[PDB]
Amino acid sequence: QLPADTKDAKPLLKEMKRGKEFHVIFDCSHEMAAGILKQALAMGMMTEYYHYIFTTLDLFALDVEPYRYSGVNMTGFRILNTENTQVSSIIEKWSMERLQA
Amino acid sequence: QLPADTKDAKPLLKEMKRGKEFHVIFDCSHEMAAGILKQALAMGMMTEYYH
Repeated sequence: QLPADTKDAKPLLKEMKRGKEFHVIFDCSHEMAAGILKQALAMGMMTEYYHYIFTTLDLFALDVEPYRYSGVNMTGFRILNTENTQVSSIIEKWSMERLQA
Repeated sequence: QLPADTKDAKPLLKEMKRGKEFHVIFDCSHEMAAGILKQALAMGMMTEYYH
């Protein structure tokens, strides 16, 4: 379990490195899924050994630039049908409604 | 040798990961020593194996 009060998972991820746990299933929101990976990159846990399955359906909204060349095995689902031209046109119109954010 | 023109050592560090080279002696300045480590953290080479 992630810690309740703080948002620093260094005491959790150090117990996961020491116990040799290379296969992790995170049950988080995507606001906290980006928070663990910056605390898993500050530790030595973004290697080619680790596999991360994420329960959330908003993995596609992560800004994964630094984890892209590491060779990490991030996996997850997506229900948002971003392949259709008609569906992708509505999402482009959604970005033209959130200018002040 | 680090690349001359660019300051992106991704084609160098990928050949060092693939060749299993865990013991590296950098001959750099400290302005470029900080530049390699951000390009060694973007790859999976800041582990407990590397010296």
